[PDB]
Amino acid sequence: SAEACGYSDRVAQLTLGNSTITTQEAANIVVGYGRWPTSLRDTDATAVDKPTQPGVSAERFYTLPSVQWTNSFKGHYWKLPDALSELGLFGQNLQFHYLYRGGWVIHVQCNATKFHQGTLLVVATPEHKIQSAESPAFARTNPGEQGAAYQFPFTFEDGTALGNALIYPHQWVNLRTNNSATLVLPYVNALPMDSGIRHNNWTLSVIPIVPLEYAAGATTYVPITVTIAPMCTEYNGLRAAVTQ
Amino acid sequence: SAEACGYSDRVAQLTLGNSTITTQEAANIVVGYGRWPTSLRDTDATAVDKPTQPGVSAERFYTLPSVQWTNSFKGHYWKLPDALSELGLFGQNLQFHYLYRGGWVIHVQCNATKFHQGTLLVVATPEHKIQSAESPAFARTNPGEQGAAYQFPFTFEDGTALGNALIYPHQWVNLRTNNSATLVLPYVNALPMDSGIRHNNWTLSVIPIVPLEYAAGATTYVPITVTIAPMCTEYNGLRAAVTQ
Amino acid sequence: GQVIKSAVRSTVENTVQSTHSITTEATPALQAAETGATSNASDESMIETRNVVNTHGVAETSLEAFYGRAGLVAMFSTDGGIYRWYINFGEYVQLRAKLELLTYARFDMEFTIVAQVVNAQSKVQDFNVDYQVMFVPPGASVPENQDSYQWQSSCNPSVISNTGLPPARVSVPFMSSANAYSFSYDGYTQFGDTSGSSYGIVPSNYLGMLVVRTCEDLDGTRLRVRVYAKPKHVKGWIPRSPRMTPYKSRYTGVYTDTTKFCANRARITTA
Amino acid sequence: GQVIKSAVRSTVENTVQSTHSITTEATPALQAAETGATSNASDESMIETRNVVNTHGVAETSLEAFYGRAGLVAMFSTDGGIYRWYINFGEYVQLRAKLELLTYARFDMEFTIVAQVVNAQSKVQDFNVDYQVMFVPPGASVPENQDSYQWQSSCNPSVISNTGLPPARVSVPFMSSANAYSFSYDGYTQFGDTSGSSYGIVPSNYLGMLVVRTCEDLDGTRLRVRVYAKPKHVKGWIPRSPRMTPYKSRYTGVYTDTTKFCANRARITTA
Amino acid sequence: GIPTLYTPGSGQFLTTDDFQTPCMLPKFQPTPVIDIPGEVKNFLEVVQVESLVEINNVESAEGVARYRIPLNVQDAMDGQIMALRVDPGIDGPMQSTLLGVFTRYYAQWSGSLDFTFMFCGTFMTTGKVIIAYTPPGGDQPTNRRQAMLGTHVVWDFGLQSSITLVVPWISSGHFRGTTLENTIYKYRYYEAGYITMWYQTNMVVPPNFPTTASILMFVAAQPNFSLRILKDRPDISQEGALQ
Amino acid sequence: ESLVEINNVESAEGVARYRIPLNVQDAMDGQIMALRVDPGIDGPMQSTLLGVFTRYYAQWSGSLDFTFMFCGTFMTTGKVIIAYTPPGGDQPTNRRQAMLGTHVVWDFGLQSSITLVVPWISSGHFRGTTLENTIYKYRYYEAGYITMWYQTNMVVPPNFPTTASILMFVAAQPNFSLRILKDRPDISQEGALQ
Amino acid sequence: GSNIHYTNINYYENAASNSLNKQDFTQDPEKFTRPVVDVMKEAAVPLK
Amino acid sequence: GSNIHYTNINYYENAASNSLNKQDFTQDPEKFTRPVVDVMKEAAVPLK
Ligand SMILES: CCCCCCCCCCCCCCCCCC(=O)O
Ligand SMILES: CCCCCCCCCCCCCCCCCC(=O)O
Ligand SMILES: N[C@@H](CCC(=O)N[C@@H](CS)C(=O)NCC(=O)O)C(=O)O
Ligand SMILES: N[C@@H](CCC(=O)N[C@@H](CS)C(=O)NCC(=O)O)C(=O)O
Ligand SMILES: [K+]
Ligand SMILES: [K+]
Ligand SMILES: [K+]
Ligand SMILES: [K+]
Ligand SMILES: [K+]
Ligand SMILES: [K+]
Ligand SMILES: [K+]
Ligand SMILES: [K+]
Repeated sequence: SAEACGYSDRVAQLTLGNSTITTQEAANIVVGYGRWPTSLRDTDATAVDKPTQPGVSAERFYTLPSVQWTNSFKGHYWKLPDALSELGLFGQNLQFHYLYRGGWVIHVQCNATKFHQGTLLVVATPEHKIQSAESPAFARTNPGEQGAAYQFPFTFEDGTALGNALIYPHQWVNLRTNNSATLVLPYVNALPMDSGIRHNNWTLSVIPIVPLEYAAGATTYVPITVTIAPMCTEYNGLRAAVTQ
Repeated sequence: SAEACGYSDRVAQLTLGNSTITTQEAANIVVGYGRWPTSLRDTDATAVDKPTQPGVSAERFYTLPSVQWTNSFKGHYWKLPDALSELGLFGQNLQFHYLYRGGWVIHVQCNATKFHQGTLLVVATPEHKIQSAESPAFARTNPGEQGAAYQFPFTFEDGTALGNALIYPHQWVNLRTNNSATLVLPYVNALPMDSGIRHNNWTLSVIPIVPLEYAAGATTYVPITVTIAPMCTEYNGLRAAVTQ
Repeated sequence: GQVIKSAVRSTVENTVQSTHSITTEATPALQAAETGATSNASDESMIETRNVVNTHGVAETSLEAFYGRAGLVAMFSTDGGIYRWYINFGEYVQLRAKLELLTYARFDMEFTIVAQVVNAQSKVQDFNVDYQVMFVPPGASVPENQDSYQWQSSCNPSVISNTGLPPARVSVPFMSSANAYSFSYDGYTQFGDTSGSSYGIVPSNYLGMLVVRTCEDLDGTRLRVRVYAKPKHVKGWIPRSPRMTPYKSRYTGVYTDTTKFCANRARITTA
Repeated sequence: GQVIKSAVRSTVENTVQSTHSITTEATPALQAAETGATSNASDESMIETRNVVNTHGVAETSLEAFYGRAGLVAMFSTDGGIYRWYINFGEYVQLRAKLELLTYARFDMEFTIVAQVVNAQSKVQDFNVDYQVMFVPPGASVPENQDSYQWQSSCNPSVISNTGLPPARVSVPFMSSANAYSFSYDGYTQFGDTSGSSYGIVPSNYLGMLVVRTCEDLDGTRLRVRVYAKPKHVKGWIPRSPRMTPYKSRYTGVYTDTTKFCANRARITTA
Repeated sequence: GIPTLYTPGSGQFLTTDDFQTPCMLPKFQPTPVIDIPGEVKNFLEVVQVESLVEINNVESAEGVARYRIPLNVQDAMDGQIMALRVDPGIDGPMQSTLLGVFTRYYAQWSGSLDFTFMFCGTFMTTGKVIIAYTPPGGDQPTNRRQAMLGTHVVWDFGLQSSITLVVPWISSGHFRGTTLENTIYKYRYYEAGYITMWYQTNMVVPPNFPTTASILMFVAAQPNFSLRILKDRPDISQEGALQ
Repeated sequence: ESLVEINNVESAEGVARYRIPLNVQDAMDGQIMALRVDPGIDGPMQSTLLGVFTRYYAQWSGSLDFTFMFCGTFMTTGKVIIAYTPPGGDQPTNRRQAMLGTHVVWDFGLQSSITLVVPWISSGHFRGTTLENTIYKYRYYEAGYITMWYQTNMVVPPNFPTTASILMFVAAQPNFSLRILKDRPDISQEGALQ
Repeated sequence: GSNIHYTNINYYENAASNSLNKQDFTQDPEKFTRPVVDVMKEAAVPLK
Repeated sequence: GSNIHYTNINYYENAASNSLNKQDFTQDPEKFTRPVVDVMKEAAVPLK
C-alpha cells in the first residue's frame, strides 16, 4: 500500500467530466502551492451578477496538437486560458463572458524507450512574460492551441535563470524514470476574477534540459503531448462572444 | 390587491438571468398544461452521463428579429429550439451536445394605439408539422431565428382547423385590450431528452385573425417582436459542435 | 411544477338552484378570451336555475371507451402465396384520424385477423386453408417466397390458423423504444439528411412487418386478409386539433388547401 | 467447490452519480485481458455519471424466454400413405442454431402438428382426413405400410386427429437417459469403432421416430405434415460460441472454411 | 373434461368485445412511464375548451375571414347581427370546432353550452349588443323584441373584451340526438333552438375610425355536458388506397 | 468479452482480421481506427458474442465495454486516445474533434489493457438493433462512433519490429438488456440438409 | 350501466393480455381550459 | 409487464404438461466474466 509504506505509486488515473487520462509511469502529482482549485468566496467577490458554472461541459480534458522533440528543440510553451480559448464549451464560456475564474489539471505526455535518454522540465509559471523582444509579438504572447517554440530557454524568455524556474509548480519527465507529468493548479491572480481574453494567469512550459539521445537505430520521432482540463470554473458579465 | 379581488393585474415583469422584460398591458400569464419546467427525474432518465446545466448563461431572454404586420400578413412562426440554435450560450450548449431538454418563457410583443384594431392569436403548439407540401422544404420546417411566414393559416399548415388551435397553450393580442402575450412552456416529448438539431418540440405561431386596421393617417408600420428564454435546461452526450 | 390540479369525477356536474342578482360586485358574464382561458361563467350565474341532481356518467368519452374497439388497419391479397405488410396505421383513415387526436399515447393492442380465399375474379370461395402470419421485427430476414426458410419462425412470433376457424387474435404490449407512441412529430428521421421525405415521421413508431402466406400452395386462388387493431389500456397526453382535411398519403399528413370547412349558407343572419 | 457466487437480479444495474477523480491510487481503467477476466471498469469510474434508477427488466433474455416458443423441426409428405421421421433437430437450421448456444440442457417439449392434404402437383386441398402420428421408441417395430399391425399402438403413444381440426399438440418430458441433452459431443457413438461417421453424435439424444399415416387411403392425394417443437422449463449449462458458418449436414456440424465473417470495408479508419 | 355447451355468438368477432387473449410477447417489459405534461383521461376535458365557430360561412368569406362576425356603424335601430342553430353536432359553423368534432363522433349529447364572444374593434369603439338563446318550438326570432323574450345577455363593449352567453340545457329528454337528419329518422324532433345577436344600441366610433369591426365567436361544453354512443365521424373518408 | 473483427479489409484474412495495426509514426496526431458502436449492425461487431445475441433481438439498451490489449514487445511504448462520439454528425475527422467527446488516454505498460466505456447516452430508453434505412428509417437510432488515434507515438528500440498489434474486446455492461426476440439473420438454408 | 359485481381474474402472464381498463372517469379540465398563473375568479372582472 | 395477479393451477399429472416457468431473472455473471482465483479489485492494477 502506497500510503502504508509512504511512497507514491507510479500509476495514475485522472477523470473529469467525460474524460479519463491514465499513465503507468508517473512521478506523483503536484498540486500548485498545495492548493486545489476553489470557488470564489462571497467575501472576496465583487461582480454582483449570479455566475455561470458550466460544470462537466467545460471541466474536462482537452488534448492539444502534439509537438515534436526535434534535435534542435529548445522547448515549447502554452498560455492559459489562451490555449483553450477556442476549444469546446470552455472556449465558448470564456468568449461569451467578460470575467472568468478557474483552476487546471495539466498532464504532459512523452514516452520513448528504455534505450532513450532525455529530460524535460515541465513547469507551470504564474504571470510568465515573453519579454525577450523590445516589442513582444502577439503571435508569441498568445500562441493559441498550437503553443509557441522557445527561442531563449536559458533566460526563460523573461530575463531570469532557467534553473530557478523550479520555484514554480513543476515536475520533470526524465525518460529513464517517467513518461508523464501531472500538475493541479489553483486560480492565481491579484483579483477575484479577470478577462480570459486579455490576461493569461499561467504558462505551461516543457523545456529540454538534457537532450534526447538514444541507442543507434531507435525510433527518432518522439512527440510531446499536452492535455489540459479546466477545473472549478465560473464566469460573470455575460454578453456576445468576444475574442482577443 | 389582485389576489384578494380575484383578478389578474395587467402589468408584468419577467426576470431570468441578466434579462428583465416588462409590459403594462398583459392578459395574465399562461403556463402550458398548468406545468412549470422541471428537471429530468432519476426514474425517467436513461442517458447515464452527468448532465451539463448551464444556468443563467442560457436561461435568459433572447430577442429575435422583428416581423412587420403587413397588410397581406398571414402570420409567422418559429420552431423551438431551432430559432435559438445559434444564439448565445444556449445555442452553443445545444450544438455541443447530442441531447437537450428544457422549457421556455415566451413573450410576444405588438403595440399600436387606441386608434388601431386587430387581433393576433399567439399559440405554442407541440409537434407542429409544416406539412402542406408533398415534400416540405427545410427552409420552412427549420426557418431559424428569422422564422417563416405562414402560407396556409386557415389550415394551420398541417391540415387542421385554425380555430381549434386553441386546444394548445395560447393567448391573444387584441390591440384594444393588450399589447403582449406571455407563455411559460414545460418540456414536452415522448422521451426524457432528445436532439436539439433534429427535433423541434414546440412551434410558436403569431397569426392575425382580425386584420390590422386604424383611423386614417395613423402609424401604419406595426412590428411584432418575439423574446424567448430557455428555462430549466440540461444537456447530455458532449462532443464537438454539430448543427443540423 | 404542476400548479393546476386534476380531481377525478364519475358524473357530470349538478345544477344548484340560484336566485336573482343585482350588483356591481359579482360580474360572472364579463370575460376576456385574450388570457387564453376558457370562460368560467357558470349556468347558475347567468340565469336563475333549479336544482338538478345530474347522474349522467362520463364513461363513454374516456380514452379507453373511445379507443377501445377494433378498427381496420390492413387489407390485402397474397400474390404468389405471400404478402408483406409494413406495420403502420396510415392506410385506412378512420382509425388514423382517431389516433391523431392525441400527441402521445401508450397502449397495448389486440390484433384480429379475418381471412378467406378468393379467386382471380375476386369472388369469395368456401375453401378452408391454413395460413401463417409471421411478425418480422426490423433487422430480421423477410422471406422472399411462400416456402423460404424464414417461415420456420423459431424466434419470430407466428400465428397459424385456418380460414375455416374463427378469426385469429393476439395481444401485443406497448412496444416502442420511446416512452409513448407519437402521433405528431415535428422532426426528421435521421441526422445528416433534411430531405422532405424524411420529415414528420418518428421511426420508433414502426415495429416491423407482418408477412402472410398459405402453408401450402393454393391452385389458382389467393388469400384475402383483413387486419384489425384495438388499442387497450390507453394512457394519453396533449390533445390535438382534429384533422379537418382529407388524407392523401399513407406516410405523410399532406393535404389540399381549402377556403372553408363547413358548407356556405345564404347569410349570417339566417340560421 | 464453487468459489464464485451467482446472486439473482430482476432488473439491470442502476447508475449512481459520480464525481471527478485525480489520484495515483484508484485506476479502474487499467486492465489486463491476459488473466482471462472481462474488464471490471464501471461506468461511474470512467466518466462522471448522474443517478439513474434503471427499472429495465431482464426477462426476455432468460433461457425460458429465449427458447420458450415453437420452431419448425420436421416437414414432409406421406408416400404410400406413410412417412417415417427420425426425431432429430438438425434438419431445419433456426431452432438448431439456438440449441447449440448451450452445451447441456434439460427441458420438456411441446410438439405441435399442422397437417393438410395436397395433390400430386403439391396444390393444397380442402379435404378433411383423419391422420395418426405414432411415437415408436428405439427397439419397437416400425410399420412398413399404412395398414400394418403396429398401428394398433397398444403401447406406443399415438395421437389421432383430423386436418379439419386445430393442430394436434402434446407435451413430452425430459426423456434422455443422460441427466441433460448434449448439443456438443466430442466423442464416438460406440466402443471399437473410430470411423468419422460415428463421431460427434451422442446417441442418447435420439429418442426414436414419429411414423405418420392417414387412417384410410387417400385417392391420389398425400398428407403434408409440419412438426413444431417448443422447449419448456429450460435448465442450461455452459454457454457456447455461436455458429458462424452455414450448416451443410443434418447429422454433423461440418462446414465450409472461410477467411471472414463480416463483409469488408475500404479501410479500418472509416466507420 | 368439464362438460360444456357452447352458445350463440361463439366464434363471432364483435369489434367492441372485451376479452383477455394470449400475448405475442408474454415476457415483454415496456419502457417506464415518464412524466409528460398534459395527460388527458377523458375527452370531456377537450370539449370544455373553447374553439372558434366558423360563423361567417357565406360565399364572400374565405378562410380566416369566416371566423369573423361583421359589425358596423348602423343608421337604423334594433338590427340583427347573426343567427345560428345551437346544435353542436349538425353540419354548419359548429362542425369544425373541437366541440363539434367530438360531438360528431357520438350519436347523443346533453349539457349546457358556453358561447363566448370577443369584440375586436379599437379601444375607442363602443357598443352594446344583445345575444339571445331561443328554446325550440318555432322558427328563429324575426326581430329583437321577439328574441329578447328568451334567455339572453346584454353585452357592453369595454375593458373586459368578452361576454359569455350560456345556452343552458333545456330539453324535454335527458339527451338529444346529435344529428337533425329528417328524411329517414325524423330527428328534427331534437332541434335545440337558436342563438341570435342584435344591436342593443349601436356600434359608435370617433372621426375617421374604421366603421366596421369584428367579433370572434367561441364555443365549448359546460361541466354538465356528456356524450353517448360512439360513431364514425362523417367528415373522415377515403375513396381508395392512400398514396 | 469477445474479439471484434475490427480489421475487416480486403488484405486481412482470417485471424489477421482481429488485429488493429499499429506502427512507428513519422507524423503526429494520426488516426488508428474507427467503428460505429452499434452492436447489432453488419460489420466487425456481428460475429462477437454481444453481436450475435443482439442480432437475436430487435431492441437494445445499455453501456458497452470496449477493452483493448496491446501486444507489442515489452520495450515498445506508446500512448493512444480512444474516443466515443455521441450521435448528431459524422465520425470525427481528426484527433482534436474526437477528443471533445467521451474518451480515455491509454499508456502502454505492465497493465497491457485499457477499457473505454461507451456509456448509454440515448434520447430513448432503447435503440433498434438495426440501422436499416430504406424501409424503416432506423438510421434514427445510430449510437455514434468509437475512434482511436496516436496520442504521442509508438516508439521502439533499435532493430525492433516497427509494427505491432492491438486486440479489441467488447461486452455489455451491467445496465444492458435486450427486447423482442427475432430470428438471427446470419442463420439460413436454401434446401434440405445432407 | 356497469355491474357492481363481475369477475375480474387475469388468465395470462403479461398485462397486455388483460381486458380493457374499467375506470373511465374524467378529471378537472383546468390544465386545458384555464392554464393561467393568476386566478381569475368567476365573480370578478378578468383584468385590472 | 407481467401481471402481479394471475391464475396458476396445474390441470395435469406430469410437470411436463405445465406452462412455461415465470421466473426469468438473471444471475451475477462472474463465473463467466471473472473466473479467477485472485480477486482483482476495480480500483487497483490487475497484476503486480
Ligand atoms: C404473430 C402475431 C401477429 C400480430 C401482429 C403484431 C404486430 C406487432 C406490432 C405492434 C405495434 C403497434 C403499434 C404501432 C403504432 C404506430 C402506428 C403509426 O404511427 O402508424
Ligand atoms: C404421439 C405424440 C407425438 C409427439 C412427439 C413425441 C416425441 C418424443 C421425443 C422427444 C425427444 C425430444 C428431445 C430431442 C432433443 C435432441 C435433438 C438433437 O440433438 O437433434
Ligand atoms: N374494390 C376494391 C377496393 C376496395 C377498398 O380498398 N376499400 C376501402 C376504402 S376505399 C376500405 O376501407 N374497405 C373496407 C373493407 O372492405 O373492409 C377491392 O375490393 O379490392
Ligand atoms: N419448395 C419445396 C422445398 C421448400 C423447403 O424445404 N423449404 C425450407 C427451407 S429451404 C423451409 O424451412 N420451409 C419452411 C416452411 O415451409 O414451413 C417444397 O415446398 O416442398
Ligand atoms: K452546474
Ligand atoms: K449551474
Ligand atoms: K353529479
Ligand atoms: K368573470
Ligand atoms: K365554460
Ligand atoms: K435496478
Ligand atoms: K483496474
Ligand atoms: K465489463
